[PDB]
Amino acid sequence: KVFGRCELAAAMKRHGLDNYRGYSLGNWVCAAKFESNFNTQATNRNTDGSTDYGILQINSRWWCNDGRTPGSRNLCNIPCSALLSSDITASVNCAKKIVSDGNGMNAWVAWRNRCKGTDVQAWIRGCRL
Repeated sequence: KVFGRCELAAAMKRHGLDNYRGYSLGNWVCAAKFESNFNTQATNRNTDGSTDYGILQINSRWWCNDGRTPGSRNLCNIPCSALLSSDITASVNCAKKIVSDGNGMNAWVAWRNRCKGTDVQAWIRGCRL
């Protein structure tokens, strides 16, 4: 599913990500924009042999099981393919664990390099939320 911007904002807000661990909704929308372009089906292989999955590009070393990343963990206890679903519940549940892990949203490299410090509220402009 390719979410619209405000579509995604609404769903993230309903699933409790607005200000989760202190990160406003626009931070999460910005992260999703640059991680996946709002496409739930996005997958991208990392140099280390892990893969990132879904709307928030959750990597398969620490976070989900894809059966092909030797040495990795599965800290969200889910198949990585479940992170590609049209319903973002599993991705949000897992993202809550990731952002709680100690470095906040810096865990998302696109967020640190493209969102952090910027006017992230722009990402929720216009939305009836």
